[PDB]
Amino acid sequence: AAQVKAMKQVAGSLKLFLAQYREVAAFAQFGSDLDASTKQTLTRGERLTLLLKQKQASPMSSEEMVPLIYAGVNGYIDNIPVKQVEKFEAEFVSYLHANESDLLKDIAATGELSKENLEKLKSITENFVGS
Amino acid sequence: LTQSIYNQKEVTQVNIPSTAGELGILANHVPTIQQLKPGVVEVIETNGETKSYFISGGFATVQPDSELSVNSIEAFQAEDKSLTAEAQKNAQSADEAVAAEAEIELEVLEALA
Amino acid sequence: TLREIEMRLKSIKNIEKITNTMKIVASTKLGKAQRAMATSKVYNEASEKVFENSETAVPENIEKRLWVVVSSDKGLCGSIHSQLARTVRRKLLDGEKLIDIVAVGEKIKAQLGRSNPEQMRLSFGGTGKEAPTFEEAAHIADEILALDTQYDDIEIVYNKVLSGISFEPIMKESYSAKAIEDAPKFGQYELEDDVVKNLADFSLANTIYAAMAEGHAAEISARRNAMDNASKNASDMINKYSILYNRTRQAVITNELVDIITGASSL
Amino acid sequence: VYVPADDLTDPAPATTFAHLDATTVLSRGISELGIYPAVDPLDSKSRLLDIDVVGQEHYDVASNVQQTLQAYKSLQDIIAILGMDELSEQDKLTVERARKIQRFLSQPFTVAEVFTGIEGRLVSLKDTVRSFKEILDGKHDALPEAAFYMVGGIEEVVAKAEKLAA
Amino acid sequence: VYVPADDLTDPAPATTFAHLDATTVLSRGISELGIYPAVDPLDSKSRLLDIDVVGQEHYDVASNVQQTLQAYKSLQDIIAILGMDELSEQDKLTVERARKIQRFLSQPFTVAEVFTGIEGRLVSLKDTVRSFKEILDGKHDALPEAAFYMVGGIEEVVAKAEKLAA
Repeated sequence: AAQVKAMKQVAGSLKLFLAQYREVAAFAQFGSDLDASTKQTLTRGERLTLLLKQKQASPMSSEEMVPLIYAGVNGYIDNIPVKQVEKFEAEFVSYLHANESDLLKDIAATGELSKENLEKLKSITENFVGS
Repeated sequence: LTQSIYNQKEVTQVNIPSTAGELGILANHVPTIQQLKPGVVEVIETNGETKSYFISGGFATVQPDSELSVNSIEAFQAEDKSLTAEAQKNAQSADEAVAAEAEIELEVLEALA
Repeated sequence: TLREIEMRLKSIKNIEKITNTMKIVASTKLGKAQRAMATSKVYNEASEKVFENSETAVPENIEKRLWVVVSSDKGLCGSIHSQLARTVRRKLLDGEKLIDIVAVGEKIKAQLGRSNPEQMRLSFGGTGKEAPTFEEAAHIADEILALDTQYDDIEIVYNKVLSGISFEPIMKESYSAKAIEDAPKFGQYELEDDVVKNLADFSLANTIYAAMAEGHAAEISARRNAMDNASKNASDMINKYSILYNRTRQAVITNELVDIITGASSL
Repeated sequence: VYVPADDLTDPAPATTFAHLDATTVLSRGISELGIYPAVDPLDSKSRLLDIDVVGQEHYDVASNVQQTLQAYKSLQDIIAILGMDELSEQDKLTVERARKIQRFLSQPFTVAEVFTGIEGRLVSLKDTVRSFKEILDGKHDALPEAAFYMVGGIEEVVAKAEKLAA
Repeated sequence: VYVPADDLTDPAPATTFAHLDATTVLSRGISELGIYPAVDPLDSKSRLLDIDVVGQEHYDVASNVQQTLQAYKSLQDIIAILGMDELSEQDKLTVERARKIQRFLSQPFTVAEVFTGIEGRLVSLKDTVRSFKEILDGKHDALPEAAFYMVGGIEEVVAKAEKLAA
């Protein structure tokens, strides 16, 4: 009950998506005899743990993190390789601040996400696919 | 074969493109066996249901059991070519190194359907 | 010692990570092996199972025999290449002395080349890196016909598999052109006086493909028995090396505190 | 010399080895396998294992037996995990000989008639030496490991193999 | 009871276990199976599980539940992978009864009327033993796992099945 309300629904699945992932990410490398149902958890987890990278002395606020983690649960970054995903994060948080600075303002003031603000991120997912 | 399509349950109507000419095996046919040539293969179920396959070689063993056996390398539907046009020209032009590889790869494209 | 216990633990505890993640991986291969075994068991028998009804086997004359062993070069698959060496040898002394062998794989060239080096001159390695295909069968079957004609009694040695419990040492036979033609009940066939020589080479190159599929399943279905026991024998080694680590830590805390108590209460 | 808690690094036995001309280390793990006496062949040493004392004939066998028994217990990890079938063609034959030697080393003592029932056995020095040459070589390599258990020389091995052959 | 460095030979737990008569183990993996409370049924043991204390009636049924949960745990290797069709019909029933015997372990607490809202249910001892035999002995094993999930007694299970049907 100490976690932000805008973080229990985007990271509540992230906590248990890395639970059945520690053992499937270590043995998936030696052979390509994996199933599409077992290797898919690695295709998303290899970016989620890569998303959790953070530069030194670079604290990101709460209003800039909720967008990213919501896309990781839905798996909208599985296509981008493990090389540009860190750059994907670099120019995705800068675009939404120039596109929807109002959404970044409400979450930083309310911290509450209804059913209307969740559909707002859907339109933000359709613009970086061509970049 | 690389794929497995037909069981040996019921007698059906099938044609074969043999090296002794395209033939036809129906019911209690004589155990007549000789190699087949790359060509079209027509297979039809009862009441005249139209199907088709392809063959790139193999025999067609027959035994007095009223059931035909066919083995090949390719076995797909007919529904399943600029590179082949060059591979056809590259086959026509071959040097002193054994040409045999060139002629054979065109006899499988004689069907072209 | 103490320094190497935790070092030896991390090795054995992460060996458990490998063997336990090779018991289910092989279970996926079995589904791919049977579909690659039905690739050759309902395809080749049509030119053999019904062809063995003519029964052109055992030519009465005595000539040079031929035994082609089928195996893959990948190890950690139980005792496939161990009982196969005996299977060829048990019928050798009691075949007699005349025999020739065509070894298939890297693991088999040292299994018989160290025992019978004169019984072979051609043998290629690099067979079992993945599921074998048909193109590699013609790259070895034609080479049997490239050396010399010789034998009319070619017999293939492979491993039968049933329920994946264990392997099976047998000796299958592949009829030859002279034997194929000399059949007591062959007149039922009516080949139009064409080539009867290609009938043997088509069946021989398809016995190998039928032997490199059922012996490729006895490898997977016995690899697990060498990777399942490698997990219950590693866990029986972790426990004995987890209790020992607790004993050594319990000995470090005392034998160091006693060394302090002695020095402190010396005054 | 008693050893506290199987600890040879204990200060009590460690200062005793220097005063001894020949040591005969007994092991607990060997006694759990049923090998009596539990004389560890890789820790029992002597000052009379030189060519100036017994010659080259005895020294060659003793140096060849210790090398075979070392090659088996150095690959004990692979045997206990991957199994005996995951070895080379020669390192599987050495294991076969070592298991025979390790049990042929066992010997029924004269006082061991109350714990085993087998009669007491006394084997000569030169009778023991040649018995290992007929085990290291291609001789008697068809006999199992149970033919060397509680035996005094090969002359009693074949006596058991005579019962085994029938 | 806490265990330092997961060492059961440590002087702190070992001296504590000598006075204990029973242990109740709570596993987090059992809570992931929807089992509340998350009492691990195979690791929790007791000294009063003997026929000289509870009798033959209580001992046989309690020794038959954990062996099926041990069978399910041993067959858990093929259920989560190969499925439930590669089993013997009695082994299909064993895993089935295990699903029935693992859901019936769940029980609603009386103090959870504020946090869960589900009406509490307190079950006696003799009615619990009799209930298990009516679940193990092939009786009403066609109903789904929802008729055993978080239930009390056996006269309430069948009463709940009359509400789950329609």
